[PDB]
Amino acid sequence: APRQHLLSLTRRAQKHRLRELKIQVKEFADKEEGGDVKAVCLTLFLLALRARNEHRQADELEAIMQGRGSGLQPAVCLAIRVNTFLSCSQYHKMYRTVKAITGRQIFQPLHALRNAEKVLLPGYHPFEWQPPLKNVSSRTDVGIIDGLSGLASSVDEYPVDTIAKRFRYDSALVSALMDMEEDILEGMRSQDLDDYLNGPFTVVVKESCDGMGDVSEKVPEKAVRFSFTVMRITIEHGSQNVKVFEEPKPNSELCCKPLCLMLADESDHETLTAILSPLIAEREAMKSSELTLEMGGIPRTFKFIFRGTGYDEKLVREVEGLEASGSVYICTLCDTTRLEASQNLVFHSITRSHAENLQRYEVWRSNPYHESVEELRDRVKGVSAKPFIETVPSIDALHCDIGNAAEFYKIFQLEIGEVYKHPNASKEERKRWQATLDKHLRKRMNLKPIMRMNGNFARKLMTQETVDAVCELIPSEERHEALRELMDLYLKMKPVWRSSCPAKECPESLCQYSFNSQRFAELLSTKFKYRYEGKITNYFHKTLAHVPEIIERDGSIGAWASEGNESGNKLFRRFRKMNARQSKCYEMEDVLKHHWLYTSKYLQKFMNAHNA
Amino acid sequence: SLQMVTVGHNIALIQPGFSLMNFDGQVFFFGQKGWPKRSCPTGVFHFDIKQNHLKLKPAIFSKDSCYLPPLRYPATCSYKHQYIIHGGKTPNNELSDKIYIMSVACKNNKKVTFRCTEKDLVGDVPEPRYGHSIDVVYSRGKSMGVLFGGRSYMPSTQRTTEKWNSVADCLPHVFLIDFEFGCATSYILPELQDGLSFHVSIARNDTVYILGGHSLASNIRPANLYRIRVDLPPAVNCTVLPISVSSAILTQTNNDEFVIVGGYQLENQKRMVCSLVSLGDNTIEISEMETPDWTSDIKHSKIWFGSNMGNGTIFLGIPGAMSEAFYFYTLRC
Ligand SMILES: [Zn+2]
Repeated sequence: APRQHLLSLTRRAQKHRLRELKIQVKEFADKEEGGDVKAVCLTLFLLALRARNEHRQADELEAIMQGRGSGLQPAVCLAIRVNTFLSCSQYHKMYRTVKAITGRQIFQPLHALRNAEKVLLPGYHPFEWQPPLKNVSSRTDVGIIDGLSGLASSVDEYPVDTIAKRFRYDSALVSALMDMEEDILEGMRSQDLDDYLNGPFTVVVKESCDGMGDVSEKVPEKAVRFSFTVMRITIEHGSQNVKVFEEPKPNSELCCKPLCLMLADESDHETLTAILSPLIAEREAMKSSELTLEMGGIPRTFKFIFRGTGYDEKLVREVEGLEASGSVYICTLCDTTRLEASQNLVFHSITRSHAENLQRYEVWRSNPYHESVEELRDRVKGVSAKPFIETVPSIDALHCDIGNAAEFYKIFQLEIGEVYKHPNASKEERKRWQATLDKHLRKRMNLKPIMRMNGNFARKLMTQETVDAVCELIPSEERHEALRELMDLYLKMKPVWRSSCPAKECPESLCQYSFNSQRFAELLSTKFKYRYEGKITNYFHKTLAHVPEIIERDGSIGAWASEGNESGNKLFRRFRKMNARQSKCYEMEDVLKHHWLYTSKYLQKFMNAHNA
Repeated sequence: SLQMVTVGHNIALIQPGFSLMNFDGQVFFFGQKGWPKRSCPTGVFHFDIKQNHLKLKPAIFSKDSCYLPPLRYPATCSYKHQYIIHGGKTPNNELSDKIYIMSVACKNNKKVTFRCTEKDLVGDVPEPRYGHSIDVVYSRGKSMGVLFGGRSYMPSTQRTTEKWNSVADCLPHVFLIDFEFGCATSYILPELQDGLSFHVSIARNDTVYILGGHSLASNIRPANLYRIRVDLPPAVNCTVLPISVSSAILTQTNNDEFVIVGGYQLENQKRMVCSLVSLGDNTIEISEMETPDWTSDIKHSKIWFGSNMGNGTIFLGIPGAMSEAFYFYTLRC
C-alpha cells in the first residue's frame, strides 16, 4: 500500500505484505513439487527475468546458484595474463579499472599472481632422491640458477662474453611433474585405478636443443635453448606397464618445457659445452636414481628415461663426436660412407650409439694399433671428437622434411636447366636459374623467397601444384614425368615418418613403405643419375635406409621431433617485450620464467576452459 | 718495434690459450678452437709468418703417435730435443691430467711430421690443472721436471652442478717428474703455502725461478720471486726475493736475456709497459726497459693474449662493428 514500495521495507514488513501470497505459493509447492519453496521462487523469478529480456541478470543468478564465483583465483588471472602476453603494467591497469568500476575485485592484485608464479615455477615443492644424486645439491628450494654455473670470469681466464640462465634439471622435472598432477591422476582413473597408487611411475622424457637465431633490434645476438618434453607416463601394475599419460601433441610448442636459455652460437663449442655440461651431469645423475614426490597428500615414486632426439643434424654431429661436413661418413646411425650409400641405397642396419662413439673417440685419441691418419680414420669411422651429449639414434622429422625439401629445391634448379645435358659448372648461370625459379614461385604460387629454408617454405614447396608450376620453366617433356613420379613417391613416403603414430593413422602407408622406397631408389639411380651417382644427401639416405627400423623400434618418428613452429625466436621476443628493459641478466631471467609458465598444463587448462 | 700482422685462410682457429712451439727455425701452432676438422685432423699447424701475413698450413702425425685434443691452458716447455705438454682444458671443458710429448720424426721440403707420445705417470700424480707451469732441471746428472700448480675444478666430492665450473688454485706442492722412468713425487714447501696461476716460470741448471702471477683465494697478484733447488743421490729447497703481472709471456731476444712482455697488472689494467730480467748464475734481478709503441687499438683494449716464437719476436691478439673478431700484432726486439 502507498506510500511505501515493497523493495524498500524491512524483511519483517516484506514478509507481512507478502504472507498472503506466501501461503498461496507454499500451498502450491506442496502439491506439485513439494515442499521446496526455494525452487518455486527460483523458477518464478527466473521466468520473470527472462520475460523482461533481463538475460545478463538471469545468467548471473543461474551462475550464483551453481556455486560460481564472480572473482578469479590468482591462478586464473595469471593464466590470462600469460596467454595474452600482458605486461605487468597493462594487467595492472585492467585490474584497477575493473575493480573501480564494479566495486568487485574480479581480477587479483599482482602480488597474488606473483604467488601463483612461485607455486608454478621450479623450487616450490618438496621432493627427495633415492639414492641422492651425485654432485647435485639435495637442497630442494632451488629455482633459477646462472647458466655459467660458476664459470671463472677473471680477465686472464678464457673470455666469456655470453649470458645464460637455467633450471636445475631435477627441480625442473619436479615442477613439470607437479604441474600435470591432475593429468596423471585422471589418467589413472581412466585406466580404472585407485588413484592413490604410489607407483613406481616411469616417465619418458624427450630432450631437444636448438639454435634460436637472432634476437635483437636495430649487432646481432645469437641464442640457444635446451629444453625437454614429458612424452609418456606409465605405471607398474602387476605385470603390465599401464599408460596413465601420453602427450596428445608432443610437437606442440606448448609442452616443450624450457630448461636453459643462453646467448651463444650453437657453433661455439667451448662455451656450449661449458653451459650444457652441468645440465648433462644432473641428467646422468638422475639416470641412476628414483624420485620421491608427494601428490594427493600421498608420496609417489618416479623413474626417468631420457631420449635426446630433438636435435638438428649438425648439432647431433657436434655433440656426438663427428666431423660436420659431407665428408665422408654421412650417417649418424651407421658407419656407411657417401659412396657406399650411393650404391647400396636401402640396406643399412643402425649401428651407432653414444656408447660406441665414446669408445671410438678413445681409440682415435690413444691410437692403440699404431695406424696412419687414414687407416685410423677408417677404424674409427669418423668419430674424431669426444661426445658430450647422449642422443638417441633417430631422425628429427622436422629437419628431415626441411632438408629433403632443400634438396628438391636444388633439384628444381638443376632441372629447369639441363645438367644431364650440360656438365658445365658456371656458377653465375646457376644464380640465374635460382633467379628465374624464385621469380616463378612468386608468380604461380604465394611463395616469398627466403634464404635459410624453414619448415613453412618446405610445407608450401612439396606439393604437386608446385610440381606443375615448376614444370613451366622446363623445355623437356620427359623430365616432367620423372619429377612427377619422384614427387609422388616422396609423398607416398613422408606420412610414415612424419606421423606421430602410423600404426593407427596411416597403416596402409606403413606396409607399402618398403616398396615405395624401392621405386624411389630405382628412380634416383637412373632418371637422376646426374647428381645421385657417387653422391647422395644425408637425409635421402636416412629416409631410404633407416625409417622402417626406427618405426619398428619406437612406434614413430614424428612424435620425437622438434617443435614444428620453430617459434623459439618469436616467443623469446614476446616474452622479452613483456617486461621493463632491465639489465640483460634480469631480462633473461624473466624470459625463462615466463616461457616456463607458458608451457604449464595447469594454466592451459584454464585458457582452454571454453570448449571442455 | 712491433707491427700489425694479418691472417688469412683459417684465422678462426686462433683463440686465447693457444700454445706455440719451436723447432730449429720453424714455428708450430697448437690448441685450436674446436675439435680438429677434416681439413687438418691433427690440430697442429705450420705457422707461416711471411711479410706481415700469417698462413696456417696443416701438419701430419707419425704412424704411432697419439692424437691429442686441443689443450687450452697447458704447461709447455723444451728438452735438450723435444717438447712437453701438460695438461689443460679440452674443448669439452674437461681437464687433462695427461702428459703428451712432442717430437719431430720426419722433415721434407715445405712441410714436416711430428711424433706425439703420451707418458702416463705413477705418483703422487699431479691434479688435472691449467694455467700452471712446467719446466726442466739439470742436477748432478742429469735431468728432471718441475711442476708448480695453476687452478682446477672442485674435488670430485665437493663439486656441485650448480657451481660446476667453479675453479680454485690447487695446492702449492712442487711436483717432481721423472719422465724416462715415468713417475711423479710431490713436495710441500714451508716457504710456500700460497697457490698461484697464470704466472711466469724461468729455470736453468738446478735452479727454478717463479715470478708474480695471480692467486684466487685472495685475489692477489704478487710481485715476489721464488727459488727452487735440486740434488742427486733427491731433494728441494726454496727462498724469496724482491713484479706484479698476470698471464705474462716471456721471450728470448738474446742469450740469457728474457724479454717479459705484458699481460695484466690489475683486474682491469693491462700492464702495457715492459720489463727485462737480469739473468746470471745464482744472481738475478727484475729490471725495467722502455715502453713500446702500442697502437690506438692496443691502447684502448682490455684483453691481452699471445705467445712467443723464440727469436725475440712475439705474437699478439686483440678484440675486435661486424668486420673482424680479432686483430693481430707481431712484436720484435
Ligand atoms: Zn645410415
